Amino acid sequence: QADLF
Amino acid sequence: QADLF
Amino acid sequence: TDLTFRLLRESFADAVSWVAKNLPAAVPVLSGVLLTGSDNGLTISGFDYEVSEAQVGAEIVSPGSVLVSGRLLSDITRALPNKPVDVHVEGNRVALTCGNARFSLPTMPVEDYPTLPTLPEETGLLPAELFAEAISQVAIAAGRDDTLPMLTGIRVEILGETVVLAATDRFRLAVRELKWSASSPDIEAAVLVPAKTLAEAAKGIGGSDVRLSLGTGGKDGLLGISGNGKRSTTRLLDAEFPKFRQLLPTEHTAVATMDVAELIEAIKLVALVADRGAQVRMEFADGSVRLSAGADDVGRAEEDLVVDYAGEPLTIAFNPTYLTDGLSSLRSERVSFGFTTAGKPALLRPVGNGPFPAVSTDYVYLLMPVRL
Amino acid sequence: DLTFRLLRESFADAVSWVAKNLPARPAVPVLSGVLLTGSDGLTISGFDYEVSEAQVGAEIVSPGSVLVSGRLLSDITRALPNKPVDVHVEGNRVALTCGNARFSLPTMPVEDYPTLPTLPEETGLLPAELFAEAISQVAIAAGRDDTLPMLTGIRVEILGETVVLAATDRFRLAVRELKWSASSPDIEAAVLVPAKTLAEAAKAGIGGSDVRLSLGTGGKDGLLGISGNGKRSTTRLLDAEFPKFRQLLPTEHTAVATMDVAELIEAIKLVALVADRGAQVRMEFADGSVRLSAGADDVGRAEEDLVVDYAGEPLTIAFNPTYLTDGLSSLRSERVSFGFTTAGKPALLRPVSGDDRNGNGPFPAVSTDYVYLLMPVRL
Repeated sequence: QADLF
Repeated sequence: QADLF
Repeated sequence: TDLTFRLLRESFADAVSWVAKNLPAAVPVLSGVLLTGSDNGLTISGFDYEVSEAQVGAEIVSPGSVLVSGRLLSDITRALPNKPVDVHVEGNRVALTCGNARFSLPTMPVEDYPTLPTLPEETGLLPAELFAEAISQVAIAAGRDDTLPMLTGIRVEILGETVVLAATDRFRLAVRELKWSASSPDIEAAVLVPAKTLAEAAKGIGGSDVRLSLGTGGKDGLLGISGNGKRSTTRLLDAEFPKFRQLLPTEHTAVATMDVAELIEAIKLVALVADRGAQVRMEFADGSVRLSAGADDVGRAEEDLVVDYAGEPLTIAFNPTYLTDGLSSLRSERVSFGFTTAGKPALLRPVGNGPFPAVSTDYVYLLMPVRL
Repeated sequence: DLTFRLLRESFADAVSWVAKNLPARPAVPVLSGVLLTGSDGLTISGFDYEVSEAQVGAEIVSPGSVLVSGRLLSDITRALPNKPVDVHVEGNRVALTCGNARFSLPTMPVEDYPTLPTLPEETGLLPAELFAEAISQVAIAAGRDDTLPMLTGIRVEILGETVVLAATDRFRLAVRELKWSASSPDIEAAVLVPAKTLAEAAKAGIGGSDVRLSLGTGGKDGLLGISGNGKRSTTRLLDAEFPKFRQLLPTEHTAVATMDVAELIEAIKLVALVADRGAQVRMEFADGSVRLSAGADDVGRAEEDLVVDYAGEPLTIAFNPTYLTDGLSSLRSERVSFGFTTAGKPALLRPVSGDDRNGNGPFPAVSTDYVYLLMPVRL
């Protein structure tokens, strides 16, 4: 799961 | 609480 | 080519669900469910200490058997859209196609699956509604703690055309008598069926009829349950059930008739201040009862209820959950309360001066009281 | 001492709205209690880290205040029959009589009860339905971990008649724009309201008709009020910094896809049953269709193709099934518009109502009131 910031 | 037997 | 068939989603998901209900969360194969195509239809089987088999209609392209995950299959079939379901066994995997959806499920060796037990000879049959209502009635009073396995079952006594069902947790006794069609007559036997499994098989209202299998002139070590194309067998408990016919009082010193729903809601309201839900106190006077619960540290609750009362006034306390359990299991509008003393049990049955006799009713809920 | 009489419906409604904002704990003698105040109506007050006040009409025989168990009182009032309720304080106990029922409840010291804050000036008011819909829309994406308090709030930006609500957990961003009736200028302010309290106040019975927010005028500190139907709750504003979310939104998408919300949700629920610990669901976008896949060969493989209105180059992207269904449900529309740039960049979910419409080249992001931006998972 990637991150927005 | 009482018991029946 | 192995098993290939096509059938509707509703029947498949309901059958797989009914079989999967009896599958606990010992071996990988024990967690699987067996699908068998035959010229008659499709069979869904499962086995642990209790067996479940469901026969449904299907279009069998090729016959055979296969073993798939029971919980997973019930989840898939429950969550599928309502469309014809196409199941085709390819090698070691199963291809399930419903509408736009396609599933590839791995399989387990069918040879390693145990052989299901054969149901004993049919002892008799009774309507499904009566079976579900009776087992739901008596099952509520059975013990839920396996520490005392003698209390965890439902006693099934069959004398000829009459059947008696009893269960007790030591604090309450529920007895239900009913009539069924027995084949053949003069059969007298008594066994102890585990309460949980019998309650699951009852909770089995088809409609039409449910058939119980023991075997007529001696009883097997298993109990079969059959109907609506569904067959389940449970292993009987070898423990000893206490004698419940002696515990029932013949006559009562005081009798009180009340409304079940009003009393149940009243118990729910007054029990909110009870200490750890301990007990609810009932003060019976002429024409009225007073429900009270709780202590001064948490709070005190008081409610007066209209009663049809006969005999000397008496004060008795019960477990609120047990009392509401009995009142709910009565499945009637009004309740008949037998009372002898405040330390002796009370008789609950569905609905001048001296003692009054106990009327004969099919169902009876006997509840022990609490100290004061 | 305090004595009053009022109907069961109003009493239980006030105590219910106040009790819906009270989290829990037994003792905790003062903070777990609720305050009943006769004056000239009846006021029901509670405080945890947010305050709740409900004013209802009642016949005050004698005025005063009293403190009783909040959970116990809410249970009693919820379970009472519908009859006039008579509350009379006797010494250190409260006598509650409704119909045939009589309760004697012990009391907690009133002297130890804190003074509740006064709500600030009215900033504006909006319909209750719009408030519940918007707060339920943006609140789903807020962070649940207090370790990063910047993510646990809802960003409330007010420019004049327009209000913007944003919240992000770092994995998803929900932004909702709406119009309301402002009583200030030209009201320009931005605050960070804790998401849990705003969501609880929204999901409750606050209205009534319209909901009024109190800041109140020109920014503001330190609290936000919520008022209506004689019910007032105030939350302390978070002093943390909300990330800039207007920059995180993509301007143009390389591929766009419009689908049916319900069909897609049921498809995700169906394919996710074989997912590993519910990890991820794969979406393979092709012309006219997307292919949902999940799970491995050890548990099982699920595959479903759905009809899509697609534009741009085919791309394969994976999402968290719970996050995607959260967005689709929060859209509250029949159809969903999916923005896509790459498989590592976020996807834009926008509501599409029932009917609507470069070719190869890129497509702009349309302006919609609500937007759900979701980050993908590695394939």
